[PDB]
Amino acid sequence: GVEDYFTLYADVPLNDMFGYSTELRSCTEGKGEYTMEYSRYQPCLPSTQEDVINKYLEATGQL
Amino acid sequence: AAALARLGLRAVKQVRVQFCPFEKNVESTRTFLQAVSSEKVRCTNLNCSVIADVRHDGSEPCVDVLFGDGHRLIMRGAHLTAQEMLTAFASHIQARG
Amino acid sequence: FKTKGVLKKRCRDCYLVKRRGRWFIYCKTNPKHKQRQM
Amino acid sequence: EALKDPEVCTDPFRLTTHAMGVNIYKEGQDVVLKPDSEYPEWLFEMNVGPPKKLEELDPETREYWRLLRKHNIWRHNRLSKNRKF
Amino acid sequence: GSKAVTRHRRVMHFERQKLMAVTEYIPPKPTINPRCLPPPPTPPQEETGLVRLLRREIAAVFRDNRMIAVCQHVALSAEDKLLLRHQLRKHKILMKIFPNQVLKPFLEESKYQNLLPLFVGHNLLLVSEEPKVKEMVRILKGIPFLPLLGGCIDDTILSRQGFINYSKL
Amino acid sequence: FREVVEILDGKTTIIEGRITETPQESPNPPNPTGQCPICRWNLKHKYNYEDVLLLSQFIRPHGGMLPRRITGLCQEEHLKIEECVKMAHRAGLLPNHRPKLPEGFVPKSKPRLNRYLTRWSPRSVKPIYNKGHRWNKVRMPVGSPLLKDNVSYSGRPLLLYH
Amino acid sequence: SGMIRAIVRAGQARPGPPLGPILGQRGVSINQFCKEFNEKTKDIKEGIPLPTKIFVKPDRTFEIKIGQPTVSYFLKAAAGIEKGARHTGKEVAGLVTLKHVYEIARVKAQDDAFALQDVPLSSVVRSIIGSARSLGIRVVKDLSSEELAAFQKERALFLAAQREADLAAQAEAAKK
Amino acid sequence: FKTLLPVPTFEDVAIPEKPKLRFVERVPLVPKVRRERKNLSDIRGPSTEATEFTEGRFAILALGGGYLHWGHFEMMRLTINRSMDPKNMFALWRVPAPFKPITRKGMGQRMGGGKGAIDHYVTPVKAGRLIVEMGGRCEFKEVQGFLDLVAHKLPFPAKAVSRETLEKMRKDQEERERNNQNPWTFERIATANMLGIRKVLSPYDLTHKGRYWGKFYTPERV
Amino acid sequence: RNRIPGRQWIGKHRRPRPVSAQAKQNMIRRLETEAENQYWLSR
RNA sequence: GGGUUUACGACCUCGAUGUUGGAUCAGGACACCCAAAUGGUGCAACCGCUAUUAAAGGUUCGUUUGUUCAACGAUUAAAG
Ligand SMILES: [Mg+2]
Ligand SMILES: [Mg+2]
Ligand SMILES: [Mg+2]
Ligand SMILES: [Mg+2]
Ligand SMILES: [Mg+2]
Ligand SMILES: [Mg+2]
Ligand SMILES: [Mg+2]
Ligand SMILES: [Mg+2]
Ligand SMILES: [Mg+2]
Ligand SMILES: [Mg+2]
Ligand SMILES: [Mg+2]
Ligand SMILES: [Mg+2]
Ligand SMILES: [Mg+2]
Ligand SMILES: [Mg+2]
Ligand SMILES: [Mg+2]
Ligand SMILES: [Zn+2]
Ligand SMILES: [Zn+2]
Repeated sequence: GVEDYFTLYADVPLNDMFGYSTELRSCTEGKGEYTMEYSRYQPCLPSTQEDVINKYLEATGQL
Repeated sequence: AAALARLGLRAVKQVRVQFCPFEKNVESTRTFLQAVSSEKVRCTNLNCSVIADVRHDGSEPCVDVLFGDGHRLIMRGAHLTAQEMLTAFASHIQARG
Repeated sequence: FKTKGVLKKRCRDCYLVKRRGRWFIYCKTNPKHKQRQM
Repeated sequence: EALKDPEVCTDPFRLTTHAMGVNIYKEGQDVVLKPDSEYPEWLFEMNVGPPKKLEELDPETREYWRLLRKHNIWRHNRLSKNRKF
Repeated sequence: GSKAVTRHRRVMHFERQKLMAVTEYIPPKPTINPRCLPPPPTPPQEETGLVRLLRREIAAVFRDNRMIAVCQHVALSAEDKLLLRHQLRKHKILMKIFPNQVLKPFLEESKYQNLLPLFVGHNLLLVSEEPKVKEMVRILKGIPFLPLLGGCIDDTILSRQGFINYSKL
Repeated sequence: FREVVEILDGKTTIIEGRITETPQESPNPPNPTGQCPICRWNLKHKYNYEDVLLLSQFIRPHGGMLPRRITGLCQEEHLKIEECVKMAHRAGLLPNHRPKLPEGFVPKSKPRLNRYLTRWSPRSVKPIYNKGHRWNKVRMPVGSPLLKDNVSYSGRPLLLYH
Repeated sequence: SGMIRAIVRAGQARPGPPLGPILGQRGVSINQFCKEFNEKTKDIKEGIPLPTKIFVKPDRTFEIKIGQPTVSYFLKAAAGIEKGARHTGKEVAGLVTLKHVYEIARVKAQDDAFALQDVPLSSVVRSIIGSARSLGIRVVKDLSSEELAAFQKERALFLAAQREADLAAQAEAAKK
Repeated sequence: FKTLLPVPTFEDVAIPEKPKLRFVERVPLVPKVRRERKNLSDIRGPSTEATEFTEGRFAILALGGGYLHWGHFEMMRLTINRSMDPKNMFALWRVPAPFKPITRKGMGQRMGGGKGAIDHYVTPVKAGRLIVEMGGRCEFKEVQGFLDLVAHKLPFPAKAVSRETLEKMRKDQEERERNNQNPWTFERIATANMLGIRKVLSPYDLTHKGRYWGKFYTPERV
Repeated sequence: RNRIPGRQWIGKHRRPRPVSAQAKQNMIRRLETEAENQYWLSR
């Protein structure tokens, strides 16, 4: 932050950053803006891992 | 004290409690003074002047509130309860001011 | 209001009052603590 | 935004020689250790170990009742751990 | 036909119901209710170490020092209380607070029975050696709503006017 | 008795307290060693909702009850007397123990239905539409169960649910 | 508006949280406060932390009251350690002598607390001893010639083993 | 002003190793292959075993009869382990693992054909038996507060009692049964066969004294 | 509306008919008579 | 606690109690789909999700299928 304007850094997965400009502006009354860039990889959480595995299975048809 | 602090006493100029501590009917007035001179009542408005007149032969404890509406509430408390005096003072302050 | 069999105060500002023959846990700060004894 | 970098320049010696953290201002002037002929006796006449006990204090002084009030607060806190409000 | 052990309470025969109703418990009821009957004699409460310490301290205070001023304990901020404590210890005068439950009986048993109308509400005992009321009233004048109730100057009970006169003397 | 009076004379409010003479207890009680008022005047298990001469001794002029710490009754007698005063107020006794509303006394409403021994409040009880059969019958409560210890000269118990 | 307590570094008064948003919501600017704090503590060694009380008035004005530094900092300096001990009571962080404790008490007596309280140095020394007990620093009667270094070597070895064990536990939690 | 009372200090109590409740198996290590009859006498009547305290100071008392299975065991174990303090409190079982086999038949089966198949195991519990016993350097208020939940979730009615409360309730029952006013008692009438009441009574009523009816227990019935 | 399932005084669910003070008094009288009988059958 | 599904029992009928779906007419319960009055929401608004009270009145037309159901098309304040 500098003055009446805080700058918060975070490490958020790309799968959870979809549609964030419509939520940040909604909670900041259109005054909050964000920038993001790819940083690194890490083991995905079991919930989203199961989700993408089930998506792959439904894509290849057989369970 | 809390009922007065939640009332916004900013509209009061002077409160003077004149009593004689060597009597038998000054308990209610002493507790009224301690309630109207609490820390919260002090900090909710600093322009107010709270005076505690102590006499020995007055024998009639009383309170006088002059507030900036040009209003003067005078209560000669010899038998009234502290709770009744507190409620009367609070209702009058919230009615005028 | 939530109709329950057992009422309990969920905070220190809930008050229990008997009205219309029933018991009511009313809350002014957290209105979601409104409980009605069936 | 951290602590002072100066911390035990010569730890085997300087710390025994005197205390360096007492000097706060930027002008470095460390105070002498003031050998044992300077400080009064009350400095050494105090407990520098574990505290006393309620079964060791006598029930005619004030520190006994102070520790008893502390224990009463502790017991009340232990009992009021099931606050459902 | 149900088993001997069920879950529906197994409603009994009418003869067994009558037997239960007849063999129901009856509590003993005295002739006169003992609640507001003439109560039993007084179970004399025994004194404890805390009240013994308080009595001894109050006795030592009333015996040792000379100026014993009684003031109304006003509810102020603790920072201002510490400031007044500093200003008091500057002139080497201390303030004490004792429970009424242990101060009133001691006062009415001692020779200070004339201070009873002073010790009902909140209390502050201004205790000092070498009574010097000039600086005391000087530092109490700065706070307007802290009223001097009264006290004693060398076994002489005085009011606020008496204290002011002794200071001007 | 103490009364609070207010005087308004040119934006100056004077609140005063005036003490007037109050009647005292009768000099000769039948049981002086009793700690309780009722239980020492021998009125225990004797009064009812009809005994207004006893129920009106300790109530406020607006029909409210008086605190037990001020009156002195034992807890059970205090609860009994509270319920009896409620039942009398609902039955219509003590008609002068109500607040005077000159603006509300003019708009008359439906005539008051006569009742007595009313346990609940008339604005809180719902009508029993099912009424039950003989084995499971929805009985209507009459009177209070706190008055079940009163003296029964006939010997029959009081039907509290009918 | 009210009083705000803050433990701020001597010359490192940044205009960001955890002090920016508070003063901004109160109404007072942040750059003015940082400037005033830096000019008031420029004579202090930059880096050491000290508590201060900011009284914000309803007219968006502020006054600053700076006191003596932190007792934890005083003890860490007098002991020669950078960070305190994790498991207080089971492990020893440093070694401070009653002489150093008395010096810390003498330097700290001139603060708001022990100024409002007319109290001799004995109670301040007791408070310093309690704070050292909480930090995990032992207070020996008279022991500092070389055994301070003899214990410092063991403490450094213990800290190295502790760092290696912490890295091993982190790696285990990562591969699990 | 209020007097300063001393606090209870526990130093003689020793917290043993593994203070938490041990895991109970759903099926015993050796399963009972032979199917047994459902004797309801292990629920009927008062409890003769596990009626007194062994080493703890608080316990869960069962005011009725019933069956405890693996679901109840897991509920009790999880709740007590997550709500207890392992540094100052310890808990132990007083009922064995589920050992009595319970047979079940599939849906749509007519009556007859033989015995069913063993579905699960249970633990019979009589009225007045302790289920979980706890001790340590803790008071009773917190233990009772966190044990009332388990006592309620148990099938049979249950209470969170201690040594003092148990002795108090037993002495109160004795006082009631000794100062009872009416001369006619269930025990007297059943033992003397007055009015020929044995025709409607049961041979176990001579010992139950009208306080036990099937699996239920009325503690206010003298 | 309030039906009794099955027969009135046979099944698992019967009629909840209560015991009256008359029946209580009758049983107490019979018990007194039997107590006098077992007294006269004592010696 | 209810007695809507399947089962269990075999108590009334085998000198007959005619058995699914539809057409016509519907009676009733409320555990309310709509319409009405409200409480709570992680209720900003439009839409929502729950809970309380209320049963005087409504609760569509078609393709396939004998179908009750089910899928689909177009609507409705709703298609209980
Ligand atoms: Mg102390
Ligand atoms: Mg049978
Ligand atoms: Mg249960
Ligand atoms: Mg039938
Ligand atoms: Mg039946
Ligand atoms: Mg049917
Ligand atoms: Mg069946
Ligand atoms: Mg048949
Ligand atoms: Mg058959
Ligand atoms: Mg047929
Ligand atoms: Mg025929
Ligand atoms: Mg119809
Ligand atoms: Mg409904
Ligand atoms: Mg609607
Ligand atoms: Mg309809
Ligand atoms: Zn609430
Ligand atoms: Zn009484």
